[PDB]
Amino acid sequence: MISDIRKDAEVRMDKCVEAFKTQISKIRTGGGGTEERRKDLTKIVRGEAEQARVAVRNVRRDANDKVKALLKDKEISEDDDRRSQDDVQKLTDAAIKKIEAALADKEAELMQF
Amino acid sequence: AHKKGVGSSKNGRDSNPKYLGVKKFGGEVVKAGNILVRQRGTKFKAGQGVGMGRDHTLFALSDGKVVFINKGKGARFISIEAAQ
RNA sequence: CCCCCGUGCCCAUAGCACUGUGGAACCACCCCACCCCAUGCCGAACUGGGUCGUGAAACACAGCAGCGCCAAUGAUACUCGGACCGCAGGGUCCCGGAAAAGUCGGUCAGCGCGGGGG
RNA sequence: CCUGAGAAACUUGGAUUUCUAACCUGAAAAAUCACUUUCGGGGACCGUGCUUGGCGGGUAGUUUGACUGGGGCGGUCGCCUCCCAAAAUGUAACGGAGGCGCCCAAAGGUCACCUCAAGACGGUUGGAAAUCGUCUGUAGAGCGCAAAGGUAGAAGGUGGCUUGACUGCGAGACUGACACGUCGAGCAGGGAGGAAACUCGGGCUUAGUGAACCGGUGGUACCGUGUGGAAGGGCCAUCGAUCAACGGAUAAAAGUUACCCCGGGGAUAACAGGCUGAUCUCCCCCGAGAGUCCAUAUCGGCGGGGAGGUUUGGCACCUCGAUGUCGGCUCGUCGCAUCCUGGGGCUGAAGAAGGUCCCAAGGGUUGGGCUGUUCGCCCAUUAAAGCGGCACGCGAGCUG
RNA sequence: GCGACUGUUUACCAAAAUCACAGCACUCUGCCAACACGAACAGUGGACGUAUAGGGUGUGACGCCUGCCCGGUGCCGGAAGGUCAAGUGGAGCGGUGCAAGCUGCGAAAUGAAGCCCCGGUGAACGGCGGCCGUAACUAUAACGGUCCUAAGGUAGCGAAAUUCCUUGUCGGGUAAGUUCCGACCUGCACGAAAGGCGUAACGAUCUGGGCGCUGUCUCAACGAGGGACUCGGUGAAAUUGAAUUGGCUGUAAAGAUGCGGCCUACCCGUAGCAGGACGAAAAGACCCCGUGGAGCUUUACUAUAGUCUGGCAUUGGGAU
RNA sequence: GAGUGACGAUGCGCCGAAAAUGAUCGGGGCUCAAGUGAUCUACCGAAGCUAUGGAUUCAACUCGCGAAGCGAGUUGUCUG
RNA sequence: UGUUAUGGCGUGCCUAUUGAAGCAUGAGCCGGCGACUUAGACCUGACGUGCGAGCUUAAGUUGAAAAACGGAGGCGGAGCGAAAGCGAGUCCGAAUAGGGCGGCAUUAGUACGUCGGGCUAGACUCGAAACCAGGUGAGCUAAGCAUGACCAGGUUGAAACCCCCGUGACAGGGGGCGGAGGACCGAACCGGUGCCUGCUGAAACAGUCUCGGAUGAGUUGUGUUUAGGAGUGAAAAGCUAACCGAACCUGGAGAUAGCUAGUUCUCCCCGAAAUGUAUUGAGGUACAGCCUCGGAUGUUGACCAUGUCCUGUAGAGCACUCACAAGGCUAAAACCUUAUGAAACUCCGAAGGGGCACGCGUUUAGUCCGGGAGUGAGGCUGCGAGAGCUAACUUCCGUAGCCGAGAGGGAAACAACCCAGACCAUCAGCUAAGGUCCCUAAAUGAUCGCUCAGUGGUUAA
RNA sequence: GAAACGAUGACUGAAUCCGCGCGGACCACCGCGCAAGGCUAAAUACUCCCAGUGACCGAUAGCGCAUAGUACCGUGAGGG
RNA sequence: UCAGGGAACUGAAACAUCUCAGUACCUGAAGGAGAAGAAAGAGAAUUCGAUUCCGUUAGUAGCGGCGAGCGAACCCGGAU
Repeated sequence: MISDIRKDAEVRMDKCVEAFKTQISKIRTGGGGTEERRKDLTKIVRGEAEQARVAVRNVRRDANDKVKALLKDKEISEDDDRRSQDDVQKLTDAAIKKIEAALADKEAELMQF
Repeated sequence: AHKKGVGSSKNGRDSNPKYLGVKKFGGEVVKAGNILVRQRGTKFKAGQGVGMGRDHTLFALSDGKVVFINKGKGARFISIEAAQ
């Protein structure tokens, strides 16, 4: 059954990450950096990362209840609870790992000029 | 109640005691009513002085000597040579 | 000496397939069929009563090594057992046993009883 | 006799209601009971005694299976098929695939009879399949359902009659540890189908199953506690269990314990060790390609060969009549895959500040905020502010 | 932050965010009360009380408050109807004997409370979701279909400790804050009498910051007194296979003083340190086992105290 | 300018090779090999086999006594 | 002899275990005490005696001195059936098929004894947690009740009370005054916060120093009542005479104890198992397997040969089945050429193996009846497979050897491996493994070369 | 359980000479015996106390004690 | 000894049934002994004859989640 939730989790997750990763490019007007006008712009970037974190947590606090309250109806025993956790972590941690990595490059451009 | 199943699919456990095989071989002095070879299909057909049971059980129709005969696969008859 | 008819053993080193020789005796077709008996429907089969003609066709004998089928010297696989190797995967040495396949070759039969004919 | 009235006999059942010397209950003189007494008040209800069904964890007594590469959740436990093998038999694993808890008023019995899959050429309300026909055809189809054996002289496809899908039996064998279980020639009684020899005691075989007890219902007239019956009992037959945790405690049984207790275990877990090393760490080989040019200055796809054992873990072997568990503080110390220094090579190295790889552990490697942290972020520095061992070094040292 | 407050407790590990409270609420009881102790129609406590009195439950200064859902459960109420106990009572089946007569089986109607069935009752148990979708300055809140059913959160609050997901995201104080205070809201799993939110005063309560001072610290140093040390006097313990009881590297049931090999080492103390003796101390208080045990719970099994109930009595007499 | 250059197969060996209390093939040492492939011989070396002595278990064969029984020789055992 | 120096070799006992010196259990040492019995006219058997048909029970008599009689009962003395019942036969059944028994190799035995064992009782010995009955006390702490006791000092400043303000007046504000308080500070007293000490204490719970309450729901004395599966409980399952989720004491039994530990004199013989099946079973036990003892038998065992039958691991291979390598070719399946894989493919297919009769070099077991057992997870190793990186001194089958219960030599050390299975004694000899420079014995022996790494002393692309 | 008889707690409530109880559901029959009134060593049971014997002990045995239910623990039961 | 009241481990390898048991403990009464004692009895070859006790009958007939396991009485010898 984990092979079913894994997809539904990765698809929806990567679908968002791939989306925001493209939206952040719409913020960059050109060069970025015109006398002090560099940090104030970063404020807009903070929103992209903030909304990203939540989006990655939603799927975790949504797909989990779909299985937790499912294995209680006499269908799936234990030993799968933690198994499902380590499954969403490899997706959540990986996502955040890409976000911070992406922002590291974006910030290097918005401050470059 | 649920919406999945009472048990996990894909099994592979739980076997069965088998058997069959040959009881009496060539050069055996059996008696009337002695099981020769057990089977389920038709590996060894009945010969002269031999009968066939329900589940194909070649038994001794009379006292004699168990002898096997083969013509090269296909069918193997088992005749019994009576003594005296 | 031959040949035909049945019925056996044998159960493809006897099978199929190219072609031929055969109908006098035997053999089949064919002819007819109210009813015995008979077809999911037809008497093609089964079957009753029976010529000539015929023997492409079913059969019967015969030749030809196309294909099937059988198929050994040597030799390798494996290997009981005996003695070892490499971290291991796995591998070898000695004494016997020792097949698949493929090579040569060999065939399309061989052995009876019975009844009918020259 | 048949209907209705009228009656001081009685008069069962029974609803109301009424009264009351029982009974209950209150003031007074010797206000616990008892005399009595005006009484009054309730009431023959209540309460009490026996009994019926109910509600009943308030209390009592118990149950809550097992396997289980620790327990638990889960899954799985009876039967037959293959496969798994040390090659007849047999044989383990929460080892690899699949079926049963039927079905058949007749695919059964007997006797007659019919040459299947599938392709091909040629025709039909057909242009995939079938159907009709003709060639081919070691049968490649079929056999109710699982697989296998069996695989055509048929069990395979049809028809008539039929219903042995029988009672009384079994020489002698298969199999089992026990109890079951399977197969069976021949006997008899009486029958069925062929003309006959004959076949026939369910179904091509293998699953379609359950001891024993307790009781239902037909047959039989063995007991029947003085004799004679009868009640009840016995034997034939057969029915009932989803006893499915299926060789099966009771007629009938779930949880929790961090309030926990006893008997035991390192034939079973967490710490640590150990074996291991998939995962981790790191070294090396190949050169896709980036790197202007160029594969190796640096970086090295795809794939590979080893190393160390500090990580997840697997196995769980000393240790559960006791190997104290994280971290810090204290004390340290050892290895190198060397963070800083020290010498070197190559650079895509001008200098300068670097990179990288090589050699090299003498010695050194700061102070704080947050954090319980190891770890990590940040502050301010520095030659630098290394990684890992040492029972994740150090509690008979401390903290807690 | 928690609770209002003073007050109480886990005599020998926890005094508190416990409990308790004043205050609010639901309910019960008018009788020899509910209720409770009792072998007892004995006695007594409730009360020499008597209903804004008495028991029960929960909740808990005071303030603004106290939403939607009774389907299921329990609670009161109803009531022609469906099932039932003992018993009354009528046809029947059978046994024995000659017969009178004598004995088993079982029976329509009728037979109490309860059960179903209807209503209500949530400051009674309690409930306030699952499947897919996201766009809208500033202002509160999230929609729309598909649903077992009875519903499916109105105010207020929202990382407090309730928010698993990182330190969630801006903000505040700091040189630097995985903390703490404001906010956002995505509340994995807030929330209304298992009460919400708030609140001055109090708390040996918990949390964070600042002021001041300081050997808590950077580093300690010194002084003192009580041991410790020395001699005279008295003289115990846990422990204890036995012992002339090294070091390394290797083995062995995989952590050796005792095995192997190598190396080190005169014999005996006294202070003293704690690495080892898997050092002591409790047959590990964690796990697994034993159809071992025990408390507790419950819509698990079953009696049963108790309490409801028809009949039978101590319980008769009159009128319809 | 009486010699060279390219591989293919094997016997031996070098690099690759980094561990934590001090190191080592058991150690010392060993190439004037005490390393290793093949060849032979001698010796060594178990409580195995052997020798001299003995005891025990089972059998049969000469015994003595009227008997249970004892002791005697023989083979094996004596399995540890 | 006592003692000793030097050499060699030399891992406590025990229990428990696959494996023990073990850093696993047990134990200071000695001493003595300390564990497989007793019983029933019990069952079943081995040895033995007495009869051979065998024998008494209770009791009755002698009653310094002893044994007898007692012949109720009990065991033999056919069986078969469910039973009626019939019988050197009886049930199944109206059949002559079988089961039970008789005859046949013919015991019928019985009673007493000793000894193995079984059953029932404490029933090898030691140990529970717990259960029940009765009883003990609130001189414990929990509380009620009756009656008394106590609270240095200081601070604060309530209502109420006189009076007063611009103002009819009613709510306020001020000064005086009063003394309220689950008020404040605080000693005693009460209770315990925080640190340190103490931790074989001074002490079975405390000291110093802090801290809390200190007219109060306060502290306290005396007397006194509730009880211990019940009381009490400003509620922790707290307390109820110092370990109370059910006191304590005595009895019910020395409860049960399938779990643990221990079980005492010697020698000789044999010699196990850790398998299979069933199990509310999985360390437990039943049946068999395996052991031994004895009675019958007395070569049937055992390996080795020979012929005879059955399998279809290994291999192979294509024309079957599932996948599969390149082209052809066709409107892709098929068919062709070349080429393949395969536990669950197979037309082929061995080794070895298995049943049988048969015998010799052989050989000396085999079996039947019956007594008493233990073991009932087993460990490693090569081989043959599953699991699992064909990873574990991993696990689960098969198989052989060892261990387990076998030492001795060898592999330095080392259950597993190699050589070998130890009756006793020998300052005696030949070997196996393995070695022969020195630490221990034995060629620092020969010949031909390989080496030069010090390889030989954990690895590969 | 077909399960009689006895035995009562609640209810009921015979006969009393051609009577009643019993005899294992019940009936017939045959058979056996008379309750609801009472008393009775003995042969039985035990062992504080005595006397005798003992393949019983002999002072960590035998009762707990060769002289104590004392010393001592306990509030106490009790233990000893 | 009699009477009134009357367990639970434990057994069934659980367990409510039964078992342990009408044992233990408590209580009431009495004595040297008691309980019981002269048959509406057992029971049956139409037998015997107050009560108790011993042996046997019989670990039979029978009871039983008919599992565990419990388990008479008449007749027959005898104390009397």
